Amino acid sequence: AECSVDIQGNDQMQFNTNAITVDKSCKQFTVNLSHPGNLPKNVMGHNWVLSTAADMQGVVTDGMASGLDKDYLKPDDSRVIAHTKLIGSGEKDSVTFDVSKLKEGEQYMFFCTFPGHSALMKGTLTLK
Ligand SMILES: [Cu+2]
Ligand SMILES: [Cu+2]
Repeated sequence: AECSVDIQGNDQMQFNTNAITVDKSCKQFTVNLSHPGNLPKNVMGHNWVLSTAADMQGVVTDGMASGLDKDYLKPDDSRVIAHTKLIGSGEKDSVTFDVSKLKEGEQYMFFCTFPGHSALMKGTLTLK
């Protein structure tokens, strides 16, 4: 029972991971994000943000409007279950969250909120 995952975000707006499965036995779950690209976060910044598939659009829409200084997230957005900070080339970050915030059945989606990235930088997350 692996309660963690390592993910990368490159210069071609791609996550090296497309689907995450969170085992029910896990009390917590950790995501380790890295950036193997060459570009800084102001132009190729990446974060790993988690929400229900149904809230993704709103989170992305509102986050992109909040600007860089706010890490492309609406301050105190209740639709955000968990998230890493926005990173650039050479940087990294990790996030751990309570698995009790997830439920069976329901589809979750991880994505980057940097302007336009969510088109390709997204994946699925499920509690199974
Ligand atoms: Cu990004
Ligand atoms: Cu439980």
